[PDB]
Amino acid sequence: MDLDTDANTIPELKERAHMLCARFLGGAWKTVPLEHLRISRIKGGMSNMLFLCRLSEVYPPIRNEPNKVLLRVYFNPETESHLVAESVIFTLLSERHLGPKLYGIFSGGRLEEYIPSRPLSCHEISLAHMSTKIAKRVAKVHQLEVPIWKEPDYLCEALQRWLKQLTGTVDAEHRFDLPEECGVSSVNCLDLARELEFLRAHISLSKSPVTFCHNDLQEGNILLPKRLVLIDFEYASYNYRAFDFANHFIEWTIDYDIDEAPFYKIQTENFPENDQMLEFFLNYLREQGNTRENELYKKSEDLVQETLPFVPVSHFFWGVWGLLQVELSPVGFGFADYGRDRLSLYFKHKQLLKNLA
Amino acid sequence: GMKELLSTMDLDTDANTIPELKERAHMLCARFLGGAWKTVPLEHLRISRIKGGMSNMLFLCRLSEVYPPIRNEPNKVLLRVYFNPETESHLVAESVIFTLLSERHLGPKLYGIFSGGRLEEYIPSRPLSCHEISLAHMSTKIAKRVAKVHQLEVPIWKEPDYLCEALQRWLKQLTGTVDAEHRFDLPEECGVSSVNCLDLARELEFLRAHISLSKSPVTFCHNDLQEGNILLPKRLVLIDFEYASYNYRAFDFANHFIEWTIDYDIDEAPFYKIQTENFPENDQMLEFFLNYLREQGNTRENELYKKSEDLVQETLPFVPVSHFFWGVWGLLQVELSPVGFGFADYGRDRLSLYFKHKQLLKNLA
Ligand SMILES: [Ca+2]
Ligand SMILES: [Ca+2]
Repeated sequence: MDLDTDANTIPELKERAHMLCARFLGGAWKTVPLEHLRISRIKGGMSNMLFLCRLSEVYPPIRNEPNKVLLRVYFNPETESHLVAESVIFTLLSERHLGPKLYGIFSGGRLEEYIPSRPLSCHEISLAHMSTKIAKRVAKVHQLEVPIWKEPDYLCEALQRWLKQLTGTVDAEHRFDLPEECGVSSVNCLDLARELEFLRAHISLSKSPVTFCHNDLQEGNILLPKRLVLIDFEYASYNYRAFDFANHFIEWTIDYDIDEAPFYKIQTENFPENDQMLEFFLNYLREQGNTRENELYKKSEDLVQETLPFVPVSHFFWGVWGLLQVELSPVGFGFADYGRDRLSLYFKHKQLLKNLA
Repeated sequence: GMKELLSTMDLDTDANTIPELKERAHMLCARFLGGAWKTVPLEHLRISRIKGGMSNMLFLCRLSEVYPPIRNEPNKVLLRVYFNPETESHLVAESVIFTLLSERHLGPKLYGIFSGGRLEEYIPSRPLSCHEISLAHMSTKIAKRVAKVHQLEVPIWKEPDYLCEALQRWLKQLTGTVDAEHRFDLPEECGVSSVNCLDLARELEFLRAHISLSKSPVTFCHNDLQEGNILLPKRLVLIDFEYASYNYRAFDFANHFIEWTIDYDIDEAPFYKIQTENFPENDQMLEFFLNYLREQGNTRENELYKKSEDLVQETLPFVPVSHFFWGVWGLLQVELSPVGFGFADYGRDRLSLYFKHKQLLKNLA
């Protein structure tokens, strides 16, 4: 397939979708003829391929089943803990009406309610009025009590398995070249392992309070329904709240609406200014309601320092992720270049993490 | 690991005297509950074995009055350990189911799910006895709770593939655990003197081919409606949806009715007693359905009796289905469970009951 391929014209894809919908939704989805099942590719983040499935007006729902559903397909290797956590999270958000209704979870994907809306652009999340809203939404996510592992082991656990799998997809003599401008011209899997050990040893020294985190607060997951809503908690877990902040601030510099390969553009100069990170925290702390008005500013200042160490953490995380997606994802995205760019940014800001020592 | 440690324990063991058990429990509570559970000295962490069904070992973990909750964490939690081989589809279904029951306050609050078990709110109560579920006033209440479970809309696989999918996996593992020439002897009075895993493989295909012919409406089912999972809180509640899934509603009924005949409160080995004579009479199954159908609210009062009759016929074919299911389950538990139960005898007994009533299933053809 490709960016403009008509999903409906791919029989094998249509059948798999027909099967998934029938099995998880029942009712009209079970007997609807293939020609009366419409499938449309929907635009979304590089982590997944989205397909809007819908029943023609000729075969409307016969009960409480929806007439259209969103099929999300991912390419991240699944683990026991991940399957359990994701199921708990998705069901809880669904049950509390904090996200689209969940319809089903399967190996490598899920079916959920389709919400008419539009995501924010990279530029929009830098706008004061939007950033303010995001801050308040994030404050709420961080207050959620979710029945899953409470220690911030997610980052390292995920990376360790991803690196392990990566190490098994390339020859030992293989090396990934990086733009010298970062300080390191190339790295192999053994180096990545050593860097991961450094990351693990230092983030554990962080005093950033641990909370339930989204972990992928890029613009693509911040929607305006047709009031902002955060969705797709695919990477969600308990984690240092600083990671969610640092990761989000970094997203201000990564634009995904690029039509030319590698299909993304990084403008480090767009990273929020200190004052901008501070305004964000003022809104976040104010929303959580545990900080007196006369203490908000200094608490926000502290939050900024707490966040910086995780800037390189975010870069390493998605850097290794990007490199692994190369051999696993069918998404039309420059994963090879993306992983190398994020990794170079990791080395560029590695000292911010080292400072925790 | 945890399984190896539990196999060294018995019914007369004081959980508090097993340090490794306290350490594992301490880690789990710390990791899923946080707060005081993170720093409570082991001496102030109390653990008591709680009586439960043969599918799991239960331990009530509690913080002494010296180290009370510092936040919103509970002062006590129930640790449940299971010994069923896990699968991707099961890990997901169970997580969705437990989270959904918790969120809707239809069961004990969920605190966490790990490999081979989970942590959930402890409910002061007592379970029903085998004899009690045969009582009219109790049977009526159970019927009403089941009607509600069957009305639940759960975001998991809607087709009734659970029974065969689980059995296929269990049978496969059992096959890999026993000698190729190994045969399980069965009481001759059932019509079959013995079987090996190859035969069971054939039986499963037979079962699969016939149940798919049933017109029994498919609904979310508990699948293990034995007295041990029917509690009276200190109003009956149904808990432990460990085996829950969409399934022919008839399986839930048939399996429950069969439970009237199996008593687990037996002090001598194999630690259970079966009295087929205690199986509900036709009119008793009818009364159960009268209540169940009335509770669902989709049946006119003047059609209850007749619809109930249809439910009895719909249910009978699943009697041998339940027997086969738990029979194979029983045989596999022999090698996986540390629980003090005669699984070998249990598997053989249920299996013989399968062959004894196999015709009821064949009839669907
Ligand atoms: Ca971005
Ligand atoms: Ca029983």
